[PDB]
Amino acid sequence: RKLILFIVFLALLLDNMLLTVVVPIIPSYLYSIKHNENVQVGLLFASKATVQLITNPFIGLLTNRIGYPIPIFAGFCIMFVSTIMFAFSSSYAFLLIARSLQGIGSSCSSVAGMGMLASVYTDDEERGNVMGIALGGLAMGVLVGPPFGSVLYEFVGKTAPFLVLAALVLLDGAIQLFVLQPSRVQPESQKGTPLTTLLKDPYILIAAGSICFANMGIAMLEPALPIWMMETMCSRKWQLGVAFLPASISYLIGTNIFGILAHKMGRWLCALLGMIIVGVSILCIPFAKNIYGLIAPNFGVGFAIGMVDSSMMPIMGYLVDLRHVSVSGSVYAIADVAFCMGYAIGPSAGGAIAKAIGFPWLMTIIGIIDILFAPLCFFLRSPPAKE
Ligand SMILES: COC(=O)[C@H]1[C@H]2C[C@@H]3c4[nH]c5cc(OC)ccc5c4CCN3C[C@H]2C[C@@H](OC(=O)c2cc(OC)c(OC)c(OC)c2)[C@@H]1OC
Repeated sequence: RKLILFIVFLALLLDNMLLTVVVPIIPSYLYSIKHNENVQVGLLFASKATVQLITNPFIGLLTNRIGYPIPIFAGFCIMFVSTIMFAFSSSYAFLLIARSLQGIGSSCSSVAGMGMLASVYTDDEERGNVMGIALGGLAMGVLVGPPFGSVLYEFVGKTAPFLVLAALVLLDGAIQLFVLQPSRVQPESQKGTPLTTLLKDPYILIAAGSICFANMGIAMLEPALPIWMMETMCSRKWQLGVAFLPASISYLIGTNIFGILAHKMGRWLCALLGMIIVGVSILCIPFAKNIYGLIAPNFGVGFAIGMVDSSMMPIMGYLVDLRHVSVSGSVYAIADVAFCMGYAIGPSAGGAIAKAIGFPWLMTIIGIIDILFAPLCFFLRSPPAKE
């Protein structure tokens, strides 16, 4: 069980690291190779999220039939294929294919690893701690990703970060042989309430929408910032990923503080404050004209997003416990749908908005939306039960 937890933690870490390594590399690479680009990069970045969203229903149907280890190993293989294609491709179509494949492997590994964790551990006190440790590998991967890719892209070329990540994925796949023996076919049983029934509830809609908008505020920022940083003639040496580093660190700091402070303060008020701070900070991003000017707004963005998430995940758990037949994975299913929809709508519309009216107005619109959604958290002050 320790090895399974480590395997799932490392799988999520490598998935998010591969998702975030391309942020400083590909936009600058496609920007340089040219010398409508915004829309192309937006579609390239949103393809992974939309493919993962589409694939999610068809992975549960596979785990319900052949168990967890086979889709886990298939996810690892797809991750290695995507990593190699990222490493060696130099064309837009191949990069799009590599991004799309990452969605299939990410869905496979996330759904099957989380199910395996939620089913192996029988004691709910142990299961909660285990799933907290494993799900924390996503934010650690997001933190590690950008600076590593930026430094290796500046100093030892574009292929090196992806080759190193491919080696890590190979090591994880070799660990799978020692631990799981993916040839094992296992049964599975379905419990709880179907997701489509939960999404019909307006309160779960409020919480999921808050999370979706809070994370879309940076889903749009991921492909657009490395192109807007060309206004400062910014180099890649300790700059293109270190620009995103403060948000990654502040997310961890804010989650650590407010996962404790929210229960005392109130999760609805905590989420409302987080939404307001997110809006204000992404409004304050465009006015910076130096790399040192992005430290405060990115820190605010990460801190407030961590505040919103720490306030909203227990809120969703409490809501599904009150209103429907809850299971250990319902909160993760709702949050994953919210994240996928946010990261799919973000870049796709952000590219068009940036082309039409520019990046500062894109950030202004997103900040206004994130501020205006905050008052809807008042409906979560005391939600009633249903017959
Ligand atoms: C698509 O998403 C991700 O890439 C992950 C991150 C999303 C977002 C983010 N992206 C960035 C990209 C950057 O590029 C340079 C820089 C900074 C950021 C930040 C800072 C803010 N934030 C950090 C990451 C959050 C992660 O999600 C969880 O940690 C999580 C935890 C849970 O429980 C503890 C869950 O279960 C309820 C759960 O359910 C889905 C998810 C999420 O994985 C699903």
